[PDB]
Amino acid sequence: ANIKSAKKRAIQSEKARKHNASRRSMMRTFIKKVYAAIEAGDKAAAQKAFNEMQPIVDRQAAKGLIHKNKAARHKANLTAQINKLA
Amino acid sequence: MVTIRLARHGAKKRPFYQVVVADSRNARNGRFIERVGFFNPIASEKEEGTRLDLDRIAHWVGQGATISDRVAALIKEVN
Amino acid sequence: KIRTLQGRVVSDKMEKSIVVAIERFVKHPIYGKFIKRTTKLHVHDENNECGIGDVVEIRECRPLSKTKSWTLVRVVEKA
Amino acid sequence: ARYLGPKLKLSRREGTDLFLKSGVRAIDTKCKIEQAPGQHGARKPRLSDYGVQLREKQKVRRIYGVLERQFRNYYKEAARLKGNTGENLLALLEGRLDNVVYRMGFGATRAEARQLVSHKAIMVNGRVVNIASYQVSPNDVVSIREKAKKQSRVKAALELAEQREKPTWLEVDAGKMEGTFKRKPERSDLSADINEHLIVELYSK
RNA sequence: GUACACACCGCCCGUCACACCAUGGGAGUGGGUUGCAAAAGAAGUAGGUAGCUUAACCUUCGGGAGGGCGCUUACCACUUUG
RNA sequence: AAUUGAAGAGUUUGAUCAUGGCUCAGAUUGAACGCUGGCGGCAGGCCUAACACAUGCAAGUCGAACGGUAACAGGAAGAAGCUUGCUUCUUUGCUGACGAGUGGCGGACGGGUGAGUAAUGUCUGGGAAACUGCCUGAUGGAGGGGGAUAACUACUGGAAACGGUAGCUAAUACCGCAUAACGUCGCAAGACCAAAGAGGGCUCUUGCCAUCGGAUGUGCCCAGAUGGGAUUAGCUAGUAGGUGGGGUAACGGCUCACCUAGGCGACGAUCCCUAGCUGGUCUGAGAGGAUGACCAGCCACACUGGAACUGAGACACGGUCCAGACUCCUACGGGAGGCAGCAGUGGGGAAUAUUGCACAAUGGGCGCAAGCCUGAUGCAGCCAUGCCGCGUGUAUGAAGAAGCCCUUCGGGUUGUAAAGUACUUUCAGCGGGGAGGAAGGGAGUAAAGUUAAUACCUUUGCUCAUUGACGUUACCCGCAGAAGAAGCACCGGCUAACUCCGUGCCAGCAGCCGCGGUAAUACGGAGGGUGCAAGCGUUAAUCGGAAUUACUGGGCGUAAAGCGCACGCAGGCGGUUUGUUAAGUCAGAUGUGAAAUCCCCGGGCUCAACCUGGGAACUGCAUCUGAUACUGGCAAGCUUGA
Ligand SMILES: [K+]
Ligand SMILES: [K+]
Ligand SMILES: [K+]
Ligand SMILES: [K+]
Ligand SMILES: [K+]
Ligand SMILES: [K+]
Ligand SMILES: [K+]
Ligand SMILES: [K+]
Ligand SMILES: [K+]
Ligand SMILES: [K+]
Ligand SMILES: [K+]
Ligand SMILES: [K+]
Ligand SMILES: [Mg+2]
Ligand SMILES: [Mg+2]
Ligand SMILES: [Mg+2]
Ligand SMILES: [Mg+2]
Ligand SMILES: [Mg+2]
Ligand SMILES: [Mg+2]
Ligand SMILES: [Mg+2]
Ligand SMILES: [Mg+2]
Ligand SMILES: [Mg+2]
Ligand SMILES: [Mg+2]
Ligand SMILES: [Mg+2]
Ligand SMILES: [Mg+2]
Ligand SMILES: [Mg+2]
Ligand SMILES: [Mg+2]
Ligand SMILES: [Mg+2]
Ligand SMILES: [Mg+2]
Ligand SMILES: [Mg+2]
Ligand SMILES: [Mg+2]
Ligand SMILES: [Mg+2]
Ligand SMILES: [Mg+2]
Ligand SMILES: [Mg+2]
Ligand SMILES: [Mg+2]
Ligand SMILES: [Mg+2]
Ligand SMILES: [Mg+2]
Ligand SMILES: [Mg+2]
Repeated sequence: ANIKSAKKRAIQSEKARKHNASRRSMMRTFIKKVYAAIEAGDKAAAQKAFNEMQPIVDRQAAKGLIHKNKAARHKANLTAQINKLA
Repeated sequence: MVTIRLARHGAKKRPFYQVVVADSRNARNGRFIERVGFFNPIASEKEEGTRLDLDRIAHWVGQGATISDRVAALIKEVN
Repeated sequence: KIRTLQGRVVSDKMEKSIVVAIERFVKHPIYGKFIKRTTKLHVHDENNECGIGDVVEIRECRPLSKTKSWTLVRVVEKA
Repeated sequence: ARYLGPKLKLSRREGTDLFLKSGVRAIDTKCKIEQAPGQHGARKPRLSDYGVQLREKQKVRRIYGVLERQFRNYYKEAARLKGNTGENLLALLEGRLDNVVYRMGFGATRAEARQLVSHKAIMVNGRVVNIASYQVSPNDVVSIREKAKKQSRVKAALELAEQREKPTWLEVDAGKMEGTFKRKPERSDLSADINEHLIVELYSK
């Protein structure tokens, strides 16, 4: 980078990348647990996983890691599938 | 944001300004939303140097449009 | 009202989808003769009611597929 | 940007006096007006329709001392202006400050009037105008500068103007050396010798 | 009647020969572009997890959760072959 | 008021009329070249190599987020040569500030280019399933904690670029927890989600979080329109549709699994070639034709190919990663770079400018502000590249002078032309005056508002200094003197303008027809003339003339042209009456049709070019409301066509 602000921006974007990826990975891990429980066919396990996931997706949306619509989609999709599992 | 500012037209050494409402990002003489008046800095005596549509300007200020320093001074001198 | 088009069904082979031919009478730009022009639209038919040769009314809607942004309103005439 | 050559040759080619001299003496005494200029001038060749049209346009240009580009622009303006194009064209040429100064009698010739205008001796509505092509509106007042009032040429020109027929559309006061352009001259006011239709046709060629 | 008009001692056709010019074919030859069938797999992103490692949370204080790195798979640019 | 609009000619023949091609007169240009060249105003200026690029500059800013203190500029304190009261020398972020660093915001704008793209583009008109920093309206919140880390310090690896290890530290950096509803998920019950402080003197200002609005920007969908080629006719398996899952801000084959076999195409699919699109521009009486430089809108691209990350926004010109070709540095291990920003260089080319000045104005980023940054922009330089204006004198002047050219030697012509005489001084030159572009901002000053407060802050008047790159400004005035200022093409016909001499089918000219072989208005020179004029010619290029692709507006017995004949699908077209419909059509209204441009009426630069106010126009598209003759649809007929 030729310009000073660009050099600083590259450092900050890399720091942001690492921070975001960690949170993004964690959120996906919790979402995967819900889907695994649905695949297992245990509604109670699915609901427990869902309850752990819900605060994470909501908070990450608030942090701006994801959009609120995406958080809403995850909750809506999972709720429907868990209800079908019943 | 939306702003009211002077687009510089006219000829060299004889500036004539159109008062326009524009997205601030756009070039000075580029895309604008609406023309609300004009300012002629070198207007002759017996000729109207400044004309402004205050109702349209007020409407835009109500919608959150900012005003450039020069346009604000022009509004003051008009009223 | 709601903007609608009326056309003849030309294909009903697709499941829940029909191809409708809309005829427009247009004056030729140079020659000035009024010429029939055809526009074919893929239309959604939920109940697979329509059949080839039927006259139907269709309305524009959100995209339902790659080629479908129109839905059946009514079957005006059966084949 | 001005013709600086011999004046009488132009009149000889046209075959009519273009008033390119003061008129203190007859043109016939000064030159052989009848004969065209040059070695073969005595011979009178037959003139084509194009030739007739060209000669009429050149005559009008030579009278007012306008070059082709400016004259073409006058034609275009006259055609754009409402009414008779040919009449409009003559009106534009008459409206020139140069012509008005000569017609008011401040200048002996249009060329003399030109020098007066160019040399900032002329005021229009109390402002100095040094542009020969400047168009004088009705009710405009054209006056010599106070400094230039003392010039001998201007006094001589006024005397010559008395000998000439007085323009109806111009009101001029001698001694005061001011004049008013009352109205744009009518076609009737101008000479019937000029055939403006030939010029209009020529520019449609 | 005529395709003649310094007017039938008119006009005018084609092969052949010579020169020159554009162009078709031509064993093929060399480039450009491109189809198809495959090969390939940098970086990145996503999925998975031999191993390694870990500030913030939890903890019975051992650890756990989660994360990172590494590895692996998918996609794909270069490139390669017919 | 927005109009006013339309020319032909030459050339086939012994001659004619017709047909028909070719050629010319016009207008225009980002032009180039040749000859020539005074000034000014305004505008324009790599059309080729999207070739390669030396050097400088084109993006920062904020100390009112933070730890700080590398500077410097003080202060204080303490020591000092001891100005004996300053000076010197230290210490102290102590302060004005402020390097480097963290953090915020900007860097997605502004600027360039037209390579790609024949549609994931553009234009016009509709539309639904969206998001949207800064700005703005409303209603609330803003509690209480934690773990880090850069800078820094020590050490350490590299030639360099760039690092590594350990220790320490802050925040409006980061993460829990509490709070949780006009928010999200849910049929509901329920469940779940945030925040940040800082500054001025308890108060004020500003910032932070949530939700809902507005505004702006952006994504997406549909219809019509938008080059050429059929000696390209078939094309397509995520293909076309469905179901479900995933994905997106959002609808969607967007993706995937499964199911069905579709979908597109002679109303030209597919393939090939070419091309950024538009407002407009040039031409034209118009209808058309041609074009898309400058200016403005949209799109695309940023060494080439590819990829994501950060972010409200990018798959990012002066960011990141990878690969490649190039250039470069190297200690040979490894590094670095991207002017289609501005200026400039080399190269290519018929051809296209200065490595300028200033942020004074307008506008943009950051900032409470002051201000800082801004090759945007304003200006200046260069160039007759164009447009426009102006000058290069002007009256008098027969001697009709010389000299030239022609001549029947009488003369004629150059030519009032020149001299001579009398005047004028624009512009150029020299000198002296002198606007406007400046708004604001900064100090004070008063009042009001605010508040515990005549504080601070804000607002509004008031007062005082002050801000112009252009710039030796525009403009004005004075001075001296005709002084300092004319060329280019053409003269056989078309086509305005004629002779002499030289040359003798040569040398040469030439747009066409043609000219030149000894009396050439056609070559070359001269005299004279014609047309233009600071230009004039030539070449290239577009439209015109060309009614010569003919919609307006042509033809086909013999000039080019009726298929050898016929049947017939698609298509085009169709007798007469009534009713109905209202699609075409017609009328009105509404929305839209960016601004600029063009046109009309005005205004401003001494005029003009140029600039500018308002209108008209934008012939279109959509919708709504009407009319119903004609055409179409539908229904019922009728008899004349069949
Ligand atoms: K910064
Ligand atoms: K050959
Ligand atoms: K002809
Ligand atoms: K392009
Ligand atoms: K697809
Ligand atoms: K689907
Ligand atoms: K066009
Ligand atoms: K590219
Ligand atoms: K941002
Ligand atoms: K500035
Ligand atoms: K026709
Ligand atoms: K009818
Ligand atoms: Mg001129
Ligand atoms: Mg060959
Ligand atoms: Mg790989
Ligand atoms: Mg600093
Ligand atoms: Mg924060
Ligand atoms: Mg909470
Ligand atoms: Mg191209
Ligand atoms: Mg025509
Ligand atoms: Mg993001
Ligand atoms: Mg950038
Ligand atoms: Mg660059
Ligand atoms: Mg450059
Ligand atoms: Mg060269
Ligand atoms: Mg700088
Ligand atoms: Mg002639
Ligand atoms: Mg001879
Ligand atoms: Mg031409
Ligand atoms: Mg034509
Ligand atoms: Mg014909
Ligand atoms: Mg024959
Ligand atoms: Mg024939
Ligand atoms: Mg026949
Ligand atoms: Mg209708
Ligand atoms: Mg417009
Ligand atoms: Mg009927």
